[PDB]
Amino acid sequence: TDETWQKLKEAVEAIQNSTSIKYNLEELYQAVENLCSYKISANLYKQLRQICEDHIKAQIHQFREDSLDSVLFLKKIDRCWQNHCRQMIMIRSIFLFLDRTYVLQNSMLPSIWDMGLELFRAHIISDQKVQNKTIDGILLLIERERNGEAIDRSLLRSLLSMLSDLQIYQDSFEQRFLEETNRLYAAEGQKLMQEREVPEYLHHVNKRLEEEADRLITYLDQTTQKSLIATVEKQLLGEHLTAILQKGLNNLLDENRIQDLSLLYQLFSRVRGGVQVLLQQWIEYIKAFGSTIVINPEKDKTMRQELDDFKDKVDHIIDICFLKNEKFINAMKEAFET
Amino acid sequence: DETWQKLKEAVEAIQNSTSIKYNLEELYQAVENLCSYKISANLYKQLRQICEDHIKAQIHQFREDSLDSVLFLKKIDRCWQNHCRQMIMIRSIFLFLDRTYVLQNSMLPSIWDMGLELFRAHIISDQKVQNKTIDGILLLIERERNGEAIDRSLLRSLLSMLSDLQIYQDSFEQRFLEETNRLYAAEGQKLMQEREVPEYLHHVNKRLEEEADRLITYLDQTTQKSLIATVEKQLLGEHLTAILQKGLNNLLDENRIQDLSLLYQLFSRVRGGVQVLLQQWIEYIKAFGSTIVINPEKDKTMRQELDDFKDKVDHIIDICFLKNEKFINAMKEAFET
Amino acid sequence: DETWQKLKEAVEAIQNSTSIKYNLEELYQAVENLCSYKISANLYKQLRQICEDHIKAQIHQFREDSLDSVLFLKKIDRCWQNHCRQMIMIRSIFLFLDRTYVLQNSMLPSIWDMGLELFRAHIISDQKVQNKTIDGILLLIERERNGEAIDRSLLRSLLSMLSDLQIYQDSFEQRFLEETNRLYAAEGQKLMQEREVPEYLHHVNKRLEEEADRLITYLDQTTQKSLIATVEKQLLGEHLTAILQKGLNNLLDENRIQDLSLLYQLFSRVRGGVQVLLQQWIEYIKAFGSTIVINPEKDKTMRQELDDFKDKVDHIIDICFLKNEKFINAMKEAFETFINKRPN
Amino acid sequence: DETWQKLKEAVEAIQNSTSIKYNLEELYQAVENLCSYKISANLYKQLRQICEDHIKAQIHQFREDSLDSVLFLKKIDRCWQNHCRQMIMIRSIFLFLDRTYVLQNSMLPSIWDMGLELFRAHIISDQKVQNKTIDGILLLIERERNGEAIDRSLLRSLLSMLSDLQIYQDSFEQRFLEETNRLYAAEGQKLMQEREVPEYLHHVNKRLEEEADRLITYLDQTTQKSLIATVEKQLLGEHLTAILQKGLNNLLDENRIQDLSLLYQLFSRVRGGVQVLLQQWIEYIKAFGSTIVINPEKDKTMRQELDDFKDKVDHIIDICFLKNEKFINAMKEAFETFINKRPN
Amino acid sequence: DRWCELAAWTCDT
Amino acid sequence: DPADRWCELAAWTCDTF
Amino acid sequence: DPADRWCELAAWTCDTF
Amino acid sequence: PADRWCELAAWTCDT
Ligand SMILES: *CC(=O)Nc1ccc(NC(=O)C*)cc1
Ligand SMILES: *CC(=O)Nc1ccc(NC(=O)C*)cc1
Ligand SMILES: *CC(=O)Nc1ccc(NC(=O)C*)cc1
Ligand SMILES: *CC(=O)Nc1ccc(NC(=O)C*)cc1
Repeated sequence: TDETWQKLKEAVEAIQNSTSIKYNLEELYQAVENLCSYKISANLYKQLRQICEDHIKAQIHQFREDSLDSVLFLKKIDRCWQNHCRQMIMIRSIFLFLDRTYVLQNSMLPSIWDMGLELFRAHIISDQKVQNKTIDGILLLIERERNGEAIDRSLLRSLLSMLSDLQIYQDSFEQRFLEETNRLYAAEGQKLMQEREVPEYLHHVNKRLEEEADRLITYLDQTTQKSLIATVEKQLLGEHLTAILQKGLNNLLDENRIQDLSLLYQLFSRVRGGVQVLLQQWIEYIKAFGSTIVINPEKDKTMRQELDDFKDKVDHIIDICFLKNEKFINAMKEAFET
Repeated sequence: DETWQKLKEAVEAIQNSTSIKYNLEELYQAVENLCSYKISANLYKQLRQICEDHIKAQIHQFREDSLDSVLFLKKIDRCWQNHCRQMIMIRSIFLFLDRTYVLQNSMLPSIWDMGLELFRAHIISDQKVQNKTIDGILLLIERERNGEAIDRSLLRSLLSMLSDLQIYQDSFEQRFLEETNRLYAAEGQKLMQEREVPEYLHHVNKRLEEEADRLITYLDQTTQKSLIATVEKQLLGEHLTAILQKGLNNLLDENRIQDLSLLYQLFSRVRGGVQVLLQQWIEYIKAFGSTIVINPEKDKTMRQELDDFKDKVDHIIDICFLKNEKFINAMKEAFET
Repeated sequence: DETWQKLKEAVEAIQNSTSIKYNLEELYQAVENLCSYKISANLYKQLRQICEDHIKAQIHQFREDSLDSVLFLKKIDRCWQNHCRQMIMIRSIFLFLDRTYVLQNSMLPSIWDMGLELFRAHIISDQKVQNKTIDGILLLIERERNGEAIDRSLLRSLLSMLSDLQIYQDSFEQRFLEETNRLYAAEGQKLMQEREVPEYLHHVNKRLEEEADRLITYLDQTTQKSLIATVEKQLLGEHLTAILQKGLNNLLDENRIQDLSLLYQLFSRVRGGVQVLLQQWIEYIKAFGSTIVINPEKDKTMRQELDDFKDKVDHIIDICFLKNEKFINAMKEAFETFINKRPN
Repeated sequence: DETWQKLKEAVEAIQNSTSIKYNLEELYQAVENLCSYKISANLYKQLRQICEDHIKAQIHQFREDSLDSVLFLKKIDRCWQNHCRQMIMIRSIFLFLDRTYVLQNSMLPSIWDMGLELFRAHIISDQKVQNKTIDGILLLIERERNGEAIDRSLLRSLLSMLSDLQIYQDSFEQRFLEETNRLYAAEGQKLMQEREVPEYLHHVNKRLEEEADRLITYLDQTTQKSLIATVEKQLLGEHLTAILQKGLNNLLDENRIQDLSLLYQLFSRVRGGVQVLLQQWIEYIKAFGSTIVINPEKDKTMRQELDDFKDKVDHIIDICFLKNEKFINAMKEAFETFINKRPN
Repeated sequence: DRWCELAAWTCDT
Repeated sequence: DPADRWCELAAWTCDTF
Repeated sequence: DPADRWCELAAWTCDTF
Repeated sequence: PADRWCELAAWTCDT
């Protein structure tokens, strides 16, 4: 015993400190095979677990530096992670006989890689103060980006990917991310719904949905797709559908703003109750415009054509903006027979 | 509202397994219209209500008290099969609703998941029902391990139900492994006294194959590693040294190739099994050699007797131990001392 | 034989959208016995036949070989919406059958999958039908990229169908990637001539966000990698050298922080992008050195000019390039080797 | 280029199992710099080639395919474990490369997958190498089914490789099911004559448990349905009626409850099994009725003999057939139909 | 007097 | 003799079922 | 004149780096 | 009896 294990113990420590492995690899692979085939005191797995636990427990101190820049802190977490993975991958190569035997022998012990993930989770990211300053920084970069500032997307992707590999993406990040996304776009909805007209507002909503779709593609996990887009759709559209029509639909129809009307249909198509709520106000607009042209004619042309000019105007809008939608044609016929 | 009243009867007919007194296209129209002239988040809530109404009425049958366990499980199974069939048909009629919420990204569950939640909430969530369900499922597994015949299809369906309801691990798997552990722990110690090593090894192999059958047939695939590990631990791991110290000498002194091959196959399944066997292999060869040079036999020359053993022993490495080098090397190093 | 005729009519009612003239308990009982007194292979193949007959009959409706593409696509969608609805209810009635075959470990597909194979073979597999479907699907996407409004809900429903039929990759994805490549290759080349680097960068960012929106909305996720890489290649990768040599000097000399930040953000997306920027970053500093040994802007005392330059560049590294050390070391190495090639 | 020469020597050290004559931090810098100045492409292509060179050099040891099969299989296994061991370490040194290409939406395979393709292309794809490998794997499975002891660990490692190389289904699985079919088809026919119904049923159950064990131990889980379906078909489905007419009556007349319980369990696995049994259960009861009205039977009274039969048969339904209602109704219908055959 | 021409157009259309 | 057995079977079949 | 600039550059390069 | 410890060592060298 002892002697042989010191070979591997020194090789592991060289890997951990990024120094030199002072043996030819065949000697180290042989060492692993010997300790597994003649069990003495043994259990080489428990000893390897120990020297991995010691080294990783020593990595906690760098994240306790008081008043350290958030981005710099995130970069230390990432570097710590990239080093841990690289070291664990190499240890796994040397000890391939061990965990392939424990799988061949149907062991209940975690693989060497998972054992490293468990230790990394336990002693680094599990630390409440460490995880909190980690998540705060990740959310703060997303907030900076939504506010127009440039951030390292690769850094975000690497850290969030880490949280997924450690199986805490949902617990640690996704919950708080949606909560902050919810509060942010809720406020942005109320604020820009007052400051900007509907045409400038609709363009902005479409711009955010593409941006949030971009953050999903770029650095977020794919399972966040459903909850994130629904959140943005709710806070920028669902909470304001009725308010948007009462503020802009009349002006958009009276001055025949086809492009803005096409976009209104596309954005309202994204939300439940949206195309329907528009259809209600489409009816109210026809009854209002029509029932006032039989009361007050814009005495330029006769009444038959001014009514024929109106149907042409509206048919062009159904054809292009509302995508040949029958339900809008039927609603128009019903209104005319009023 | 006259339109919605059409479906209320259609759903109730499906729930009571009676007649749908409308043409199906008429119902397909009802769902399509009610979603487009109001908000659809108003038709989904009504369907949950009448689904909640019906399923809450199914809880009373499981209160009968002093009711046979197998009959209780079969009453659970029927209730489950009825729920699925009803919900699957209900989903067909309301497909336009089910996909409208999927097309736009709604957070509301699909109709199928909505039904699963109600079945979990009002049937299985009741602790007394769940406890009598899990007790019965485990009792069937215990009955089978004791040799009696049970309805595996019933077992497969109920565990599949627990998986669809996503409570397989929390409610069943842990208690199942614990009962597997206690049963085979006791069985290991008991048959280790009552039976010889050849009959004990044959029995252990029979159990490992049986548990592989139960795994394929009615247990979930994610239980595979822990189950096999538990059986391997309690029937082999806790007895490796004890099996060899009781039977290995007898196996070799009689040249029992078939039982020796099985010994190598079974010990290969456990940590340290080949190693502990290899250790006693050394002790057996050192012992046999030193008892023939201290007390010799009388047939022919002793160097030749020192060759029949080599023939006998090389043969066992060749067939029983599968040409395993470690056994050839260990035989030499034993002789050099 | 009277039992099977009950189910044959019930299925036919489901297919023709009429009325089921029996109470369901009678129908569910019918299924259990036909598995409980005869062989079940009998009943699976009989239901397979009456499903195949009905579905083989649905192909004729698609033979008007001249009609609007969108209407053709809406017709495929409704035929699909009807097939699923019919098969799901048929699956509900025959549920004892479908779970029994799991118990009996049959290799025969589930009732739902069996319907999918029939639907694929007799409808969507049809060369003319499939070609007109994919052509329209692609034509819908082509229109959206050109600025026109289209029905995304329709596109999602048809593509989701192609995924369920496990023909999304063979039929659509490759040709889709081919049309996306060909389209943005031309768009990249043309706007590279027609617009300046600042407006060109803004446009590329808008397309990358648009394609991310199309991906989330109606495309399948397994297209994420190939699509985004394709757009990144054709709007950025094939033009890295051209973008820098056309606008970088103008961007650095005019200290246009925002366009430089976007230039750094977009180049980060492409293999070799930050590196190609880094090389031209170096050449800009060597150029600066070689004109300050010849032409000092005689307004300040040279030490200030070298210090005005360094701060300007320090600021650009800090904000536009995200404090990237590799750009600070490269600037140091550039100044410290330029001085070495000084006259003796 | 001097930087790359360090990594080239480190890789060669990993490939030849010698010594890495550099400290690892030095090697990580080489990777990080070559990805940041010389474009990462070039470094990926250079690493790929020296990996291809080494592995392409490994084919020559397999050039004597007359060697003992297990020794050849063990030679394949060592070659594979060495390939994995080496490729995992190369992956560690070049981790920055593998994480850059994932961050950048690359279409290039990972370093690990790149090793898999090269290993398949130059080693396992070789028709002579693949044929000797697959033949031996099947031959070990054939030996085990015949009772011989084999290295299951070797078998599991070899099959896991074929799955990792994604050639398990095409190259191994179909031939495996075909040999399983031929073996158990013959075994069904042969043992059905050589052993009585009680001994045959025990044997069929013994095989199903063994085959379930082989699945757990070394076969891939995707083989489960077709493998068991094959064993169920060739040992039970093709023999249902022959088992019953040869043994069912004797099993019932002798009240062999255990063999009856097993018969029901085994028949439950097969399409039509409970069915054919239920039909012969009827014939057995109709038979019983027809011999108790023929024989004056003077041991007990007919009501006594008719009441013992009902207890015996109820018990068999209760335990062997698991309280199955369909069997109680069939017994009622049989006695009530039999009494209507009564002479006038 | 315009509630006449409108209903005429509504029937024609 | 057999006529009696058929009669007993009919009784038993009614009493039992 | 240019000889002075090279000297000023060498100083600045050392002061700055 | 001591003629066998010698025979063993010879066999051990030869084997
Ligand atoms: C004064 C007036 O409104 N007359 C009138 C109007 C409309 C119609 N429309 C139809 O008959 C369809 C008739 C008379
Ligand atoms: C002679 C004869 O037919 N006897 C007889 C006895 C009993 C019954 N019981 C019922 O039918 C229920 C029938 C016939
Ligand atoms: C004229 C001349 O060569 N001057 C000069 C000034 C400063 C330095 N500084 C360093 O070398 C650090 C060198 C040369
Ligand atoms: C009694 C004695 O000295 N025996 C003896 C045995 C063997 C050997 N040499 C070898 O076995 C190689 C010497 C002496």
